[PDB]
Amino acid sequence: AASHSNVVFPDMSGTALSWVQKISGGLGAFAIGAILVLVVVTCIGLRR
Amino acid sequence: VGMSLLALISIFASCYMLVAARSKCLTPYALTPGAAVPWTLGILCCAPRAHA
Repeated sequence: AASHSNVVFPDMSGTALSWVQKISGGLGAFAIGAILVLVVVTCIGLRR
Repeated sequence: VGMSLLALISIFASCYMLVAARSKCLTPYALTPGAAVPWTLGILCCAPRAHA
């Protein structure tokens, strides 16, 4: 029988979740930049 | 209880005194049929969001 406790979920620094972190961070940066663009444009529209 | 009550006094007094500063800075503009100068409005919010 096993000498471990059957824990399978990997670490956040592991290769799989590191790759997922990179991808999610890229998409989040894209969303943040788009939000900033919309905020600037709508504030300029309001200020007129 | 003493420390908490002093903290509440500090925060209420500060927030109230900011409100007083806001009203004093913005008071002359409510006595003329003039513009709100969006440069002032953006930094310093007011009750009229869009009108006047």
